[PDB]
Amino acid sequence: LNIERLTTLQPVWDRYDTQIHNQKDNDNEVPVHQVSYTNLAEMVGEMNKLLEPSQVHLKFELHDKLNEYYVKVIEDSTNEVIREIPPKRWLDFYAAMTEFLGLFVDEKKLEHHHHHH
Repeated sequence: LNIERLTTLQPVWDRYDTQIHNQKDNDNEVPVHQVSYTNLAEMVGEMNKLLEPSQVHLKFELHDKLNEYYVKVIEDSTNEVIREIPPKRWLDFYAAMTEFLGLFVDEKKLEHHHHHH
């Protein structure tokens, strides 16, 4: 597909809110990792460089609070946080949007190899 004309994350929210709200007990080779502070930057890094060549200019911010450190999604067009994802749900969001974005991007140039299978 073509991501250069992609502006929306509706299909992502569709999936994400289906998942988060209807949580299951099943393994489908879903990325399961202990989300350490280093792990945030890892997924956030590749996440940004996937959306930059599109209209979906989301600016992901890492902000720590009390015991947690979550990634808040700031929409560049409005300069406000439209979505806040805690680290313990970031893995699902990561997959949710990766399936979506990887349908647009050339599933060869992605070279984002998280070796845990």
